[PDB]
Amino acid sequence: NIQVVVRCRPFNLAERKASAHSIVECDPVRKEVSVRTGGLADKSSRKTYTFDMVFGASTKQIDVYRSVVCPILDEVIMGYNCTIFAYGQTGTGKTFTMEGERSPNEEYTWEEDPLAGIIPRTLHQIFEKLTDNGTEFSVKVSLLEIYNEELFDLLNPSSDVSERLQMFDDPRNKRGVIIKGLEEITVHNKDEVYQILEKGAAKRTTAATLMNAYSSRSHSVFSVTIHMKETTIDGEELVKIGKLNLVDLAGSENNINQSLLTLGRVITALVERTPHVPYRESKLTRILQDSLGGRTRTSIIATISPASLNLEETLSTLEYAHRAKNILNKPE
Ligand SMILES: Nc1ncnc2c1ncn2[C@@H]1O[C@H](COP(=O)(O)OP(=O)(O)O)[C@@H](O)[C@H]1O
Ligand SMILES: CCOC(=O)C1=C(C)NC(=S)N[C@H]1c1cccc(O)c1
Ligand SMILES: [Mg+2]
Repeated sequence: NIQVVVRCRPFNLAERKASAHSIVECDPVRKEVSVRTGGLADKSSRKTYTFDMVFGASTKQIDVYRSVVCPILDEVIMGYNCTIFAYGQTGTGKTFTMEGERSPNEEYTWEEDPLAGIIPRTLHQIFEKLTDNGTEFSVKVSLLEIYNEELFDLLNPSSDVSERLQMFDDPRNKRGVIIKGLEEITVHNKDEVYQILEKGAAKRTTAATLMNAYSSRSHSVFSVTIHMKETTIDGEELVKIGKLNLVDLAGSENNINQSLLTLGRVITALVERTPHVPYRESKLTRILQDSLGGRTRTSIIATISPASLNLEETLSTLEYAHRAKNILNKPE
């Protein structure tokens, strides 16, 4: 089964002043998420769900990485393909979890910033883990985004944010596709990571100015490919290639996101073991087909809010994530 975890965001200053009380309770020991759906103080009703891991509002970035990503990166380094999806309503922490932010007032360098998310921590760790273990390696990254079923390359420095990419089936891969023009940037060392990320961020700002609700309606796929070569004591070369897809999905809240709709239908088809799985019905599911009931080790981080105002969407997200737990994958 694929791994499904839940992360609740902490209250913001506005909610803090309103003396808001959380309707979400996370028990890491029991690995459960309990939501107050009604009831008055001394008695109420609740909805509880169990997941592989649960992270409360106070969970720090480093702990999400240690608990969820560390094991996944080790697998990527073993030469397997892995994917991590961030799913949930806009404003619940998908981007904070997948990307992170900078601590205010330049208190920390990017490498030591406690607010850094999965992407920067992962890139930094790859270089650390392969510092001198005898494995020669190269790291390449790409950032593909889907908006209104159109494809954009956020790491191409010479292309206009208006330029769309074309997708084709891979002749030498039945369930694979080729994204013509998608640029792969080589990360030569840890000291090249931040600037590369900043460039993509700058280009996304241009995208936001041009496309409506870009940050919430778009799907982003940040891919890291590690080509590795080991040489045995007898001179033989051992090759392994690991790939990690870090996906920040469009907000799940209740116009017409074909890829988001298709992702849900694919999950339903997989869990209900229906013969036909509609992978080809959206660009997102075609690109990530192997991550959904395929040979890629997949994990989903469902993000929720502690505010009573978001009760309906929170329950929807939990029900969606809990169902996804039934998806079966077959690693390499
Ligand atoms: N774990 C967290 N700790 C501190 N702040 C968080 C956390 N998660 C989310 N936030 C804050 O909550 C807001 C949620 O925004 P964001 O990450 O962009 O959500 P989304 O991508 O799901 O729309 C941001 O301002 C972010 O800084
Ligand atoms: C200009 C600020 O940029 C950022 O915060 C980030 C960018 C560009 N890209 C990603 S994936 N994550 C953010 C990030 C990167 C490194 C350390 C951090 O603490 C936060
Ligand atoms: Mg976001």
